[PDB]
Amino acid sequence: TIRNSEELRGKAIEQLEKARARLKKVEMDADQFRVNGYSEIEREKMNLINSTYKTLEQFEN
Amino acid sequence: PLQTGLIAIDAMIPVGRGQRELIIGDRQTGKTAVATDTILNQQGQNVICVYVAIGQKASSVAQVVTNFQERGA
Ligand SMILES: Nc1ncnc2c1ncn2[C@@H]1O[C@H](COP(=O)(O)OP(=O)(O)OP(=O)(O)O)[C@@H](O)[C@H]1O
Ligand SMILES: [Mg+2]
Repeated sequence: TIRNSEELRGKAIEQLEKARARLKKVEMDADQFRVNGYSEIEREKMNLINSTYKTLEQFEN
Repeated sequence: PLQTGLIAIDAMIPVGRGQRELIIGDRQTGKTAVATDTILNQQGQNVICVYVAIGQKASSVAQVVTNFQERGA
């Protein structure tokens, strides 16, 4: 009986802590992903405007 | 190779330079879109494209030309 509860508690805490550590890491991945996405969106917006200005100029031609 | 950018064509029905592939379908089945896509896709492949529009509606031909122009094709 003693060897069981301890193992459960050992294993259990290794697992809660591990799960929350993973949460942190993701909190990290997402955090990273959000920054990348934001930059990509800005560039894409830039894409649209730039290319449409090119299209304008061609229309003027 | 003559690339269409259509994975269904360029994997299973490949079209090569000097070839004649027919695009056959019903009305409004997507035939023009496939052909037009091919011409739009030769943007930097250094080929010349001709689009003969036999008997096609004047507005429709104009629409195709406008689409090509917007793309820079
Ligand atoms: N890969 C595709 N994905 C989504 N829609 C498509 C695709 N290819 C064609 N279409 C749509 O199908 C519609 C009819 O296509 P399209 O006019 O190109 O075919 P069509 O056979 O030339 O018709 P028509 O007989 O009127 O000339 C178009 O509005 C087009 O947007
Ligand atoms: Mg058509």
